[PDB]
Amino acid sequence: ARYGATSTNPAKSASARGSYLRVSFKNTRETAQAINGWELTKAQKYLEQVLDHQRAIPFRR
Amino acid sequence: RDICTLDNVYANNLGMLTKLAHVTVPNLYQDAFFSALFAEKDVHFTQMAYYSEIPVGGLVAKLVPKKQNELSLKGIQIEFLGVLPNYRHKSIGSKLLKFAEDKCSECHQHNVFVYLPAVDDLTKQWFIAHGFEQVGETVNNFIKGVNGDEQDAILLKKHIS
Amino acid sequence: ATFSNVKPLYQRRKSKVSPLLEKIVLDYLSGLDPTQDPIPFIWTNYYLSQHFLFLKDFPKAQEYIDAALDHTPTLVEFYILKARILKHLGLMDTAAGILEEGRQLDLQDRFINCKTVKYFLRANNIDKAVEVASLFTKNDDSVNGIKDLHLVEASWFIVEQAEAYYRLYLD
RNA sequence: GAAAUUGUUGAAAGGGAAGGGCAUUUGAUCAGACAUGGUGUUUUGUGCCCUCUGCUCCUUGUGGGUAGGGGAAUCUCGCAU
Repeated sequence: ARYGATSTNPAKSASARGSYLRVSFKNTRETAQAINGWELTKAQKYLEQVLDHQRAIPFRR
Repeated sequence: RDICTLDNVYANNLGMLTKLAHVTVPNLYQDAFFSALFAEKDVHFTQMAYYSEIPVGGLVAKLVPKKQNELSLKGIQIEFLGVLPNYRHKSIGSKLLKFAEDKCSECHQHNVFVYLPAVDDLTKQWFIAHGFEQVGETVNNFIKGVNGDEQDAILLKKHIS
Repeated sequence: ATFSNVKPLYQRRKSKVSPLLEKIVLDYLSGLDPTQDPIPFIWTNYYLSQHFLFLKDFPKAQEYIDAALDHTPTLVEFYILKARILKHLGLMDTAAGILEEGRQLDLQDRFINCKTVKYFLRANNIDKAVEVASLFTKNDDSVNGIKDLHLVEASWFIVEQAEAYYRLYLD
């Protein structure tokens, strides 16, 4: 199990899992790179505007 | 029981011990010397002599286990011996010296040395009357005061059987 | 508690009983000795200081308490009486200083700590009083012990601190 | 439980390739070096340093293992120093 390369205190860092998901690698990786760098209270509100067609998710690679 | 009792000096009442140095021999000790006694590498022995449930005597000594880099004085070093002038002529100092000799004998030692001022004759005769021996004469510049006063000191030794 | 043993009587008698008591105490002290009987000597000095403090006397009481401190400076009651005399003479800061110095001699009693905190609150000194009180209190989710003092259901501390706040606001 | 392979962190790079030979600036990384071997002097704690020498076993020549003391200003015979 475990995770990846972390650089913080694991004592106060919560995380989940939920394996076996039939989605899409190109979409999951892109939305993970897009949601990274923002706060939780902002990420919970940014996802509500995607279904309303206001701020789309661009692509990089 | 007897009116003269003995007690082990704790830390909470340690502030009382520092007061003794201010009502016995002023201009000799400081505050860090008493604060570093129970600050959690020399062995320190503390004793408080009560007279009718009243703190009247204090004894603070240090044990020196070294003998390689020392001439001949390994034993209990009687540092602080505070006895109020109003609480004398009642074998209080005798009981303190007996307790010191007992603690010296229990620590596998057979020598007790003490330092005394050179400008005091009554205390010198009182300590000699118990059974001490003077080591040589005086020591040039040994006692350091609070403001910066310096004077000579004498050494009194005793062999414990 | 010798003075306490004659505390209510002094509230009902005066010029008829107190002179005889003072004469008896003086006659008993004139036959004592500062070395043979030190305990009766210091207790007689304390009783005389209490009796003179009750009779609106202050210089002689200070002289007696100073003689008692010079004879045996290992009693908290002497420092408490000195602080009380200095408070009655309008010297709150000096009384607080002497009582803190005496309390630092033995840090295990809570009554002396409460008295010191109260006298510091009466001396327009609130920060130092709180810092002194924040010792025996439970320190968990707070930097001091104000929450602990409020959880142990206090009253006198709050009353004495609010009076100091009111005095500082009126100044 | 290794590989092509995508994912995050950390470092480099860029004007139609990257990769490499001879050599190097820069970043990251790394053992070796005897900066620990000895001579001889000053030092103390001290031991098998003077010593009360004991208990126990092979046999000369000067006898092997086991432990509590008196002074440490003799001695560098020993380790740190």
